[PDB]
Amino acid sequence: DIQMTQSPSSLSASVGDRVTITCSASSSVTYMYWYQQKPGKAPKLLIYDTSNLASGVPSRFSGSGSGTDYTFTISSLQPEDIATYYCQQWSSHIFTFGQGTKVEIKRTVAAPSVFIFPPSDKQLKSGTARVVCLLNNFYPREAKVQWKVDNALQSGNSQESVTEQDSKDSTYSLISTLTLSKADYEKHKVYACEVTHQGLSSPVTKSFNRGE
Amino acid sequence: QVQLVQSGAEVKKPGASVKVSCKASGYTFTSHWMHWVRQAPGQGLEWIGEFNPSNGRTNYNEKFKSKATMTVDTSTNTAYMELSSLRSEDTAVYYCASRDYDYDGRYFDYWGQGTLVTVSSASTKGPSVFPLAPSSKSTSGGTAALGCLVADYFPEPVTVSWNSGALTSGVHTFPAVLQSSGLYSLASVVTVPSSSLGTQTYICNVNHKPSNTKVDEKVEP
Repeated sequence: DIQMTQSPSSLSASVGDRVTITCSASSSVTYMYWYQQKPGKAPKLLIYDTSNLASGVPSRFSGSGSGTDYTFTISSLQPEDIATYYCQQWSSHIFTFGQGTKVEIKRTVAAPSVFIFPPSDKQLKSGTARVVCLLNNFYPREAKVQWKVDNALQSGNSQESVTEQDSKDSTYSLISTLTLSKADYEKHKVYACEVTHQGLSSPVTKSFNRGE
Repeated sequence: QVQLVQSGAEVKKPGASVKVSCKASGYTFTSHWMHWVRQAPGQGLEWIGEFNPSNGRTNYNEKFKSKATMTVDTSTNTAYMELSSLRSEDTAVYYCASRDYDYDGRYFDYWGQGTLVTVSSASTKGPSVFPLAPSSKSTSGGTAALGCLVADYFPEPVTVSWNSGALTSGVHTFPAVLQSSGLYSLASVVTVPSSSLGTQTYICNVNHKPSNTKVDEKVEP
């Protein structure tokens, strides 16, 4: 049985950089393959038999081998190349995969565009108010959202989720939801999300008054 | 065109079994080996085994020999993988893939969309869907944001499309968040021109296969 070590676990690079991933095997492998996987999608074959390009795969992708050491190279990293890459070997009737390498893209600073969504009548009829703050298309990934209700900082009543990096523009988006009972919602007037990010010189507040 | 279409996501109580299917089209089914691959959410990729539809030959990962049974039905061009004695750690996406060399020497490699199997004693629950309307509070420089919140479902996954897949530019469908309760919620949003909110129609199409829930919600200004 063949053990393999894939490195690095993750890397970040600029558009046009040469990216190199290595797969080191315990014993000589019969066949080496390289797969690319984007989040939510199936793996896609890029390289078979160490160095043969799968059909329709761009020429910037290549593979090589030197004993038990196998390399995969992207000669000029493109925004659409962000993915997790896996080596897969076959020997003696067994396929095994490497641990994967997540390849990320660096790009210029982009401040978020901020949007706020007051709870609908449909929501309030259900007994719960979910106030939604969206931060769209920003870079880098690090952002901070604070919720304020009548200028009082909230704690313990929000949730947030961040997207994977975008394959076209290399940005992220983030959604934050403040959840209150209908009764609690109706006790206050001003609902605000305050956003801090590297592209902003001071926090940006998006707000509304309940009932308008 | 080569297509491999897998059966829908499922939830299963511990100790149960599940049989996942993979329907092939666009090629001669018996001409290629069918593979099964596991990826638990968030152990990478593991190879389960392969089944040769031309002769019935199988090769398994020893790890899965007791767990998995691969079969085919050549009359319907369908491959199956049955998982028995399900436990929590069997929660994963399962892929089928047709992979091998042609006689000429080119490598044939195509994959199904994956099937998420969740092993849980918790009850399946369908989501509530709430439109997030475009308004003056969700505009930015001639663009409007709008969306749908898909609240309180179990287990994963929910999928969301817009206008039956005709609207994909500017869509962000976010990873689900785990609620205190153990349910999930997710949101999907899209940005569109603010100028044409009066003339275009935006419908979010929400699917949650474990509860066989399919909902289309018009999101109006």
